[PDB]
Amino acid sequence: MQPIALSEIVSVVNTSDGRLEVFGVGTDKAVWHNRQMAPHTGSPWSGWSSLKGQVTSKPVVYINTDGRLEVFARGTDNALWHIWQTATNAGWSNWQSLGGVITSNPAIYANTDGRLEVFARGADNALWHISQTTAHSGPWSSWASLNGVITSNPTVHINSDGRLEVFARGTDNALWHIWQTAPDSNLWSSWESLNGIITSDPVVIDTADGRLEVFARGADNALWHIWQTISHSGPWSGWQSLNGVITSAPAVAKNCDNRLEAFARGTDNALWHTWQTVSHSGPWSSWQSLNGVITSAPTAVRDADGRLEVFARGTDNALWLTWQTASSWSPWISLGGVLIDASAIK
Amino acid sequence: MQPIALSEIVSVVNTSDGRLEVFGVGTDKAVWHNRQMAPHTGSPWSGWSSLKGQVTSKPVVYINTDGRLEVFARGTDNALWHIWQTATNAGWSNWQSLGGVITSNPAIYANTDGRLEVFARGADNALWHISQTTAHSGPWSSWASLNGVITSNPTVHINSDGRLEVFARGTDNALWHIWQTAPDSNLWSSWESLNGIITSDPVVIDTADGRLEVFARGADNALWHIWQTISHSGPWSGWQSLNGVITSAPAVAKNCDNRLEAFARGTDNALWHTWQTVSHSGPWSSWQSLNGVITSAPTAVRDADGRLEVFARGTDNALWLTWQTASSWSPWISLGGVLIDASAIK
Ligand SMILES: OC[C@H]1O[C@@H](O)[C@H](O)[C@@H](O)[C@H]1O
Ligand SMILES: OC[C@H]1O[C@@H](O)[C@H](O)[C@@H](O)[C@H]1O
Ligand SMILES: OC[C@H]1O[C@@H](O)[C@H](O)[C@@H](O)[C@H]1O
Ligand SMILES: OC[C@H]1O[C@@H](O)[C@H](O)[C@@H](O)[C@H]1O
Ligand SMILES: OC[C@H]1O[C@@H](O)[C@H](O)[C@@H](O)[C@H]1O
Ligand SMILES: OC[C@H]1O[C@@H](O)[C@H](O)[C@@H](O)[C@H]1O
Ligand SMILES: [Cl-]
Ligand SMILES: [Cl-]
Ligand SMILES: [Cl-]
Ligand SMILES: [Cl-]
Ligand SMILES: [Cl-]
Ligand SMILES: [Cl-]
Ligand SMILES: [Cl-]
Ligand SMILES: [Cl-]
Ligand SMILES: [Mg+2]
Ligand SMILES: [Mg+2]
Repeated sequence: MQPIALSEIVSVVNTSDGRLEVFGVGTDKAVWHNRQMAPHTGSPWSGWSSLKGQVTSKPVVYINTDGRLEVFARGTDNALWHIWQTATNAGWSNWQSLGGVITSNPAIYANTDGRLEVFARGADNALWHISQTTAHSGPWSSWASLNGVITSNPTVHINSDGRLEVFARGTDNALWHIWQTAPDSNLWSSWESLNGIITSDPVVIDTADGRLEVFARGADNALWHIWQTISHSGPWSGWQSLNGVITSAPAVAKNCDNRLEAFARGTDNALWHTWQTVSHSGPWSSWQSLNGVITSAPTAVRDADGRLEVFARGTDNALWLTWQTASSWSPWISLGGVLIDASAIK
Repeated sequence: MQPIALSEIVSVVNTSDGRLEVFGVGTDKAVWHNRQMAPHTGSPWSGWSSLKGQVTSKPVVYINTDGRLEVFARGTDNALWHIWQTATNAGWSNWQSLGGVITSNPAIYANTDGRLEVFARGADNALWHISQTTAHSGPWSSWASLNGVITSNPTVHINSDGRLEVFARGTDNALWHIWQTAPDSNLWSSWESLNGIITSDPVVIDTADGRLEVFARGADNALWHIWQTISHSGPWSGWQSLNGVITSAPAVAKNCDNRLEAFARGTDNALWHTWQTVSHSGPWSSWQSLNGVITSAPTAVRDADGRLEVFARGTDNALWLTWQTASSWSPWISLGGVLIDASAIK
């Protein structure tokens, strides 16, 4: 490679053959990726290679329901572009334009019928969407708006009953959401407020008991969360603080026992974390340090051995990596590269 | 409730809200079920209640891609019948016939497009299939044959690239298989032999690195296995023994770190098990005893806390249950009921 709260520097996925693979942007605006040779914690890595392209957003990988990876990014023309594996353990297509004019990172999820649907902000700050017309396949539909006025990147997650739901910060800095009223459809609710005051993009997970749960940095730079009180349904809970003082977006992942764990940069620029204790319904630990000096939010993912691995940019712009060991966490190691923050909303 | 190697006595699922739920048959041939109140190991259970019906196969539950449970069973007329939740956290439809004449338990899997496809043996011992025409929905297609001559219940599993693949014992007692050549299609291979000599139904998993792997009791009543050597592809490995002397079908589940674990009844009628050590690519432990006196194969499943829970019938015909603890395994507890072995092939 050539020499809102702060964003994640990469998009990551645990692939259909149990390998972690990360996607980032270099100084000349190409998308690069790096992947484990082997499905295990501490595997050697491929090194960075270029998928080319010229991007003005975070590149966002999603796995099709046939296992083919696909990467979505905004182009220098502000259209949505994508590139995909032509077969599950094979090479990549060329970049192709899906048109439109977008003003955020793209957010992607599979409908229950295997059709990817992509969400992105438009020039008037409304939310727009486009989708595959058949399972993991073009042609794509035409773009349409779900309205709203949003001031963060959008985040999408499917409910435990198959209904897509999108979250985003509003002009007032509250968290807003909107949802399919039926799976696989274009029947959507009105936008509704979940109040609060957020200063990062929202991070969304579906818990082990089927409740959507949203994490976000608050006005006070603590980590807050809120959730559906019953499976795939409102009413929502109150906003609740998980404390901390954080200087980047939060990342959240599930341990293999479904204990949630949140990661974020601290006031000392180290990686900090907090996790549920004992089980997925337990209380949260105090924030604790994983050291390092990082220049992006962290990106967390669970690997094929069931361990959380966390990636973050260093002061040198290389991507570094630390992972859970039986005892503790490993010392940071460098994967090299020279990565830039290409987020469409900063 | 009213007062090949041996089969499993129940079908089990970890539901979309993290609850285990089991389905069995009573003396009067109705399908009954029992489920955890709460998404945790050692949760209280509902007790047994009847979904009615009159069945002559194991009832087999599958979770639609919108989270609705659906149960498939052969009727006393030898047709395939089914019943489904009308909404993800709600009640059940009535039993409805999908017609045909079948001579095995049904085997079910979701295509990459969300369409359930059901496989079952016919009156000439060929394999037949029928499917939903749209994602998690009727109407259903008409029945069609994939030929072959089979002498065990069939087992289906999707490859890590979205291709369905069906396994079954042949007239010669070898393991045979057949596969989609493309996802979501009716384009299937010829039947092909994987040789060996098997004396149970095949049990199939997809490993953490995307390889199908099949377990079966051998001629010598040891547990054998065989696998794809690369992700979603032949060539297959040699048959390899995991030893043991087993008096029921094997059940296999993944620990939350992806270590495979096999369970089966022993010569002393206790539950025995063997597991991969250290990680998902590790070697297998020696067989060890979990006690009990059981009158069916075990049924294994991983719960919402990431623990394996194992169910088996007792000498009294109640369903008993034991689960992993931090240290060890819990003492057997009774869930009651009076369950019969209704398997269409014994
Ligand atoms: O040509 C449009 C492309 O759309 C992608 O989303 C799909 O994964 C590709 O297979 C191709 O159809
Ligand atoms: O808060 C009310 C709404 O909550 C949403 O999260 C849910 O998807 C809707 O179906 C409705 O329940
Ligand atoms: O460093 C201490 C902590 O590390 C976390 O990742 C893990 O979830 C906790 O169980 C505890 O081990
Ligand atoms: O009426 C046919 C039924 O087929 C089931 O497989 C489906 O889950 C039901 O919703 C219903 O369509
Ligand atoms: O053994 C040869 C075959 O093995 C199957 O398991 C696989 O699904 C096929 O695509 C082909 O590779
Ligand atoms: O009883 C001893 C064994 O129990 C198994 O279920 C588990 O996979 C092993 O890790 C070991 O604990
Ligand atoms: Cl570059
Ligand atoms: Cl707009
Ligand atoms: Cl999630
Ligand atoms: Cl930068
Ligand atoms: Cl009964
Ligand atoms: Cl037939
Ligand atoms: Cl599996
Ligand atoms: Cl019986
Ligand atoms: Mg994977
Ligand atoms: Mg579940």
